[PDB]
Amino acid sequence: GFGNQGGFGNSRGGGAGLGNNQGSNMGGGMNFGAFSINPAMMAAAQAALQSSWGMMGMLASQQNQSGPSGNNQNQGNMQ
Amino acid sequence: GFGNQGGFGNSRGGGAGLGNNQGSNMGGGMNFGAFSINPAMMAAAQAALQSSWGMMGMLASQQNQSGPSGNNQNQGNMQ
Amino acid sequence: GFGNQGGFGNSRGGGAGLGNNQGSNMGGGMNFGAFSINPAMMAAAQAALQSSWGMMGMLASQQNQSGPSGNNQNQGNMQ
Amino acid sequence: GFGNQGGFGNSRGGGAGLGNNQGSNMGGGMNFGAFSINPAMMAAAQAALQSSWGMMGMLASQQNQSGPSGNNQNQGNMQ
Repeated sequence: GFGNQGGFGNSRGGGAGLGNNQGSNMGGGMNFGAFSINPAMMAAAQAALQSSWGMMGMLASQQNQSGPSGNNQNQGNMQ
Repeated sequence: GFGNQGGFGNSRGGGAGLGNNQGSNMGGGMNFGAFSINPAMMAAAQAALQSSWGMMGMLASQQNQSGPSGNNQNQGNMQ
Repeated sequence: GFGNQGGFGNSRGGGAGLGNNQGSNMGGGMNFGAFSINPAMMAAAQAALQSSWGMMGMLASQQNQSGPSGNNQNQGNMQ
Repeated sequence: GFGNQGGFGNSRGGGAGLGNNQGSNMGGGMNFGAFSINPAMMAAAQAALQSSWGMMGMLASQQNQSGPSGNNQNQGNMQ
């Protein structure tokens, strides 16, 4: 058949199984100064910046796309 | 058949199984100064910047794309 | 068949199995000064900057792409 | 068949199996001074900067690409 026949046996830990997320904290965070230009930051990445990715089985035909994001201008602006 | 026939046997640890994430912390964080230009940061990476990637089985035909992001300008701007 | 027939036998450790992530910490973090230009940082990398990548089985046909990101300018800007 | 028939036998260690990541710490971090230009840092690397890469089986046809990132200028900018 198609899909999954494998169980996940008994457990005792907090946050156990698939894709669980427990006590994330971003700190100072993210900070972009005036007139900074940053396109395509993690566009179509898989497990990036403090992240977790696990799989058991079949992964056929993955194309995740992010189109053009260049060509941006700040011209003659004041303060 | 197609997919997964392999179980995940009994466990005792916190945060066990597939892709779990426990106590991430970004610290100072991310900081971009005024007029800094940084395109395609981790565009289409796989497991980058403090990240975890595990797989058991078949991975056929993966093309994750991020299009053009160059050609950006800051011209004659003041303060 | 297609995919995975191999189980993950019983365990006792915290954070065991596939792609788990436990106690990451970014410290000072990331810091870009004024007028610094840095395109394609870890564009289409696989396991880069304190990262973990494990696989058991078949990996056929992987092309993860990140398009042009050059040609950026800061001209005559003040403060 | 296609994929994986090999199990991962019973274990006792914390953080055992595939691609697990435990107690990473970036320290001082990363620090770019004003008017520093650094394109293609770890563009399409495999296991770079304190990283771990393990595989058991078949790896056929891997082309991960990162396009042009040169030609950047800082001209006549003040402070």
